[PDB]
Amino acid sequence: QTQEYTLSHTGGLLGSSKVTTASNQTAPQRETAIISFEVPRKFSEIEYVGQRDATRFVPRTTEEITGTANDDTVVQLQANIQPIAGEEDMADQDYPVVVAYNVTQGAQVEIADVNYATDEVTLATDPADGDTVKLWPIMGDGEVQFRLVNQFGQEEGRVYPWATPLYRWHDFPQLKRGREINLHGSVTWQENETVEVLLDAPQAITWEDADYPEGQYVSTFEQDVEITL
Amino acid sequence: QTQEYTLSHTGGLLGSSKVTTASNQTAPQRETAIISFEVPRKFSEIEYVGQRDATRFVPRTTEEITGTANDDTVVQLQANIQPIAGEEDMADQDYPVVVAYNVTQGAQVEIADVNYATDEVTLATDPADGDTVKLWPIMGDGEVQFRLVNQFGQEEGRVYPWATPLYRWHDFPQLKRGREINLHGSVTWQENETVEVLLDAPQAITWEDADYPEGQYVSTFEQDVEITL
Amino acid sequence: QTQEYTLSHTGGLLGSSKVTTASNQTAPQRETAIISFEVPRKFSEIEYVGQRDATRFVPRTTEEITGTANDDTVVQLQANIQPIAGEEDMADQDYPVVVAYNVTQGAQVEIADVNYATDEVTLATDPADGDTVKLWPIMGDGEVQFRLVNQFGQEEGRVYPWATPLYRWHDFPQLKRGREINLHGSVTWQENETVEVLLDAPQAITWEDADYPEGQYVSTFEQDVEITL
Amino acid sequence: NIGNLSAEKQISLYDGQPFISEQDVAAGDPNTPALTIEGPDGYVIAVDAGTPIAPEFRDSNGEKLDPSTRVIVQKCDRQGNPLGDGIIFNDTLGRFNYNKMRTDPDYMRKTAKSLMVDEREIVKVFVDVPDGANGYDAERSRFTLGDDTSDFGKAVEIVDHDDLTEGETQAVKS
Amino acid sequence: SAEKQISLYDGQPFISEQDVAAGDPNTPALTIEGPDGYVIAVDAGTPIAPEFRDSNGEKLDPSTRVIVQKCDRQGNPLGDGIIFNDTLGRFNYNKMRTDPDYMRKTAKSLMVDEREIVKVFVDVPDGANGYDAERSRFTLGDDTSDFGKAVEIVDHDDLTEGETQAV
Amino acid sequence: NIGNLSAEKQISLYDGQPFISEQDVAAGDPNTPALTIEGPDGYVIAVDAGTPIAPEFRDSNGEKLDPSTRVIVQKCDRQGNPLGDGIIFNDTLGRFNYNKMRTDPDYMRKTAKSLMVDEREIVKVFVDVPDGANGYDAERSRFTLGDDTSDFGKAVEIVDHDDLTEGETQAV
Repeated sequence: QTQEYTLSHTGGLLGSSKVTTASNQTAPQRETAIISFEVPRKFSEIEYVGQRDATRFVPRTTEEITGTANDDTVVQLQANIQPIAGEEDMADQDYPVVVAYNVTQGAQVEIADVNYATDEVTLATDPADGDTVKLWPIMGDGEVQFRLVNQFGQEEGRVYPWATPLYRWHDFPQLKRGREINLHGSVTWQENETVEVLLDAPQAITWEDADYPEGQYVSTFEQDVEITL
Repeated sequence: QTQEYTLSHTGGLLGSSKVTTASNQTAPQRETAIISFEVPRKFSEIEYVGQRDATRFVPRTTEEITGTANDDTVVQLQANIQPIAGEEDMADQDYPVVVAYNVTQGAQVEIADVNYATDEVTLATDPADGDTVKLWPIMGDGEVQFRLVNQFGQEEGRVYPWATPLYRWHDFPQLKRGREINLHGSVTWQENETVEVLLDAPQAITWEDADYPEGQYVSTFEQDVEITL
Repeated sequence: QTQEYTLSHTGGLLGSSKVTTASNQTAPQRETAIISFEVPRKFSEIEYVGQRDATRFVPRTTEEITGTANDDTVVQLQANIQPIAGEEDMADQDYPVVVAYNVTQGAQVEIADVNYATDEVTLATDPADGDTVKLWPIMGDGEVQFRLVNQFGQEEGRVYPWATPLYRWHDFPQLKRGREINLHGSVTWQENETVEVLLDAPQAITWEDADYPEGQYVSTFEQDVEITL
Repeated sequence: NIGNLSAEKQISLYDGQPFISEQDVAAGDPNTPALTIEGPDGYVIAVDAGTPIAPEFRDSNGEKLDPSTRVIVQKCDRQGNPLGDGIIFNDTLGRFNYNKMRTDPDYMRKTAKSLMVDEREIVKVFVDVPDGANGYDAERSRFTLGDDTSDFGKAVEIVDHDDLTEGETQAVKS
Repeated sequence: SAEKQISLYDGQPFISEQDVAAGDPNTPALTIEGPDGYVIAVDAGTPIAPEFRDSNGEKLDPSTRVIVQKCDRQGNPLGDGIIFNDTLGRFNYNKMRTDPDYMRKTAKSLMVDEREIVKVFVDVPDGANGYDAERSRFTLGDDTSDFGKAVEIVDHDDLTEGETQAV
Repeated sequence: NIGNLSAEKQISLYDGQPFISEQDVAAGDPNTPALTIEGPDGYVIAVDAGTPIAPEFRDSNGEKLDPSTRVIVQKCDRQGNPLGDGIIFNDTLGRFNYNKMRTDPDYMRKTAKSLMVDEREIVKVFVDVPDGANGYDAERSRFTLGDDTSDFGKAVEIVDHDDLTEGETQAV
């Protein structure tokens, strides 16, 4: 009676009550938690198996950039940027590495060119004095791990002690058999034995802003599982 | 070649380089670290055994209180107070539950009476307008645990999963055979397999202020061990 | 058909084509190469044996010092000075530890006295305003090693892993049986299996300047070998 | 609950780690190692006959250096001493096609032979820039040695020295 | 019998003392020293009265530490063989001199031949008052009492195991 | 080609090495060591009955301190603890004649006995300045324990702990 299933950063098999989202600590870097997975009312157990099971995670940050009469068109970011699957050609990245949106003009802000490893960007358009823009570059230079909870907060420990980096995460092209991710670890957790992902990085994270254009959800985490019903 | 020894919040067997002290996180309560124990250059191993080994921990917080022309003599504290061994009679507490010190007058500030569980205090003296006073009540309403590190930050886990509270810590009279503390746990750690104590509480902690009267060290942690040389 | 022979910093058995000289890296200290020994056209092999074979190495640096109307007579050097065999009495050092030469007056510059470990010197003469002088103190505070090349640059490794210092080099009096140098190592290299000496030190080195008075060659390296013809 | 695991663990190394070390490099100085791997205490590591590398070695201005550039991985014992008996991955630079070679099975450049590294043994990455080229920087560069996430590639195998009885034998091997 | 039960303290001849300054743990404040023909012995547990006060008659900082330590000849500290590594800010003098449970026993036993030293090193870390001895005392035993232990002295002359105890 | 070598290797220690340590010293303070040699891990070092020393110990002004000064080399086990049973080279300072004794067989001055140093054991160089003299500095001073370059003098014998089947015996 074992059937594979999929999870999400939102609702799904949990109703947005047996799951939470959360930002992270930045000023002191801390291996904080951003997302949990509580077993809901029904299930007997859940199973994760790295080296058999998949994973996806698309993280982005947020900032705020004004404009000027003699606007710059150019920005710098304190969050290292890389491509995802190959070149930095925004047309063919398999999803963009940057998103932008003007606030005054409730409209997108398209990109002209990127200063690649400089971590600076050139835009296509010309913002105005005192005009606000919101950006959503991807998140790199940060670790990730899994762990577990014994119904209170007493951790069993961790799935697999060694971490994994996010620039690497972006680097490996998702959506390709063999080139998929398959971590290491093998676990099981029954009712209220919640799981929590952890992240250690300087920079922030963003799940929602209510002004992000592309589908209400700035980032995501998605995952495969093998459930006993 | 096994000999028992004692540790401290300061130097000793570590030269104040293989040990650190630290405050905690307050605004978000986090089970943070305040103190570590790195194995120094020399030893083959260290051993801790709860139910055989002892412990002492005297925590205090800090604040800042001005004065007034029509000074109050009275204070309230957002940190619950209790006795240590028995009554709240400051003469016979086995160490005070409050310390005070005026800054303008570089002198102590003696206590008249305590509003016990109200978490308010009456003083003996009369401060002046704009006059600063520093207090050091004890710390309660907080947990504590131990854990371990694999030379990097990869935690093995924890000594004993369940926590212990600090009001309880104060309550049990230190310095009495049988009534001593003996936690649960049994561990061992070799060179650079450092240990870290952890604390989860709202309130701050204080190790030093350089103006605390009684011996340069606001708080302490002290402990017994069984060392292989 | 084994006969002992001698090498040099110049020509000899190599025609100044199967040997090179070179300075070193100073700003980043690097264990760079200063001199090589390529096997020439003819030989079947060469052999070095520390603990049987000798060595000599007389290193000097270079600088440039102006003068003044109220000339100083006094200098400081960022290169630690020591004697060679015994006292710092320039008359009887077995070769001087300093050489000097005025440029305007194409003539020597004799020494009066040395501030010994202060690494400062007093001169005998009085330079003039805007008058240039070139010095050639000896080189200390630096390591030395040997290594080998497999006809390309693929190193076999090194003769003897541990280094040797140059202040020590000066200290041991050359030219005395028993008190001679005999390093550790035992090697062999055939055609185009060149050798390269290596040096790690802050300061520069000097092989030639074309204005050094004493014999066209500021420094030297010389060495004994056992050759198969 | 957590599933038990063996001492053997499959990993992939890179720049931003504690025990690894690096440094910048200038042109025409092949003897300068840009990367210095360094055996951790009580942790043997192992590399089989073939394992990927991602020799990402770019310029200050974020550009792969000259194709005439070369890379030489090389084992080293203690004493900071290079060694010819034991050496991996003598190859050029302007060959890898970075963007895909971190991914595809085909570009994927494996080693020449296997390797073992005791609790303190060094490995170095010598970089022969020909001359007169652009210098090297590390922050605009990366490096790797394994493919542990995937299913076709190999990975580095680490073991804790305490969990063995052949540790003396491998120590004699060196 | 030849065995006798005693309790040591400061004002004795063979013992010695000296004042101490802050941040100087290698300066022993007390130096016990074997007399001639008088072996002593300490079982696994015996009291101490580590009174160590200031010039102004005040116990020094609680972060202060005391380390009793055996020493062979040559005025030399020794690691194999050590007793009573402890703090100062712990004893509660006025009661621990009397009560059975505030009392403090050694780590292990001990013997002291005719010429063997013991030292009491005192780690005052810093920022503290200097030590004085005249305003301070010390003990090692309670022979007067019942529950507690005491020091066992013997004259070397009345034995035949003297050579074995000398080994 | 390179020739093979044994595990035993002949060296000569000195100040400017990493694993050795040092510090400045003041007058009338013998218990403050000016040099702290310290066993590296996975290594043993050995000293036979007689091996030279070059005990250069000069002033800030680069002058050898008072001849009344004394040097004591001393073995130390772990615990940073001095040891008496096991000690080398009790000597004055005013006896070396530096400029020759680094070189000459007769001015050369060896140890009293042999020595061994496990992976973690300390050796200390205590210096009894009498009192009221000039302070010690280390940067203006050197030190040695062997003459490996020469042919008559001895040298220090290092071995890697892995290369022995008698390692358990030398550990005991």
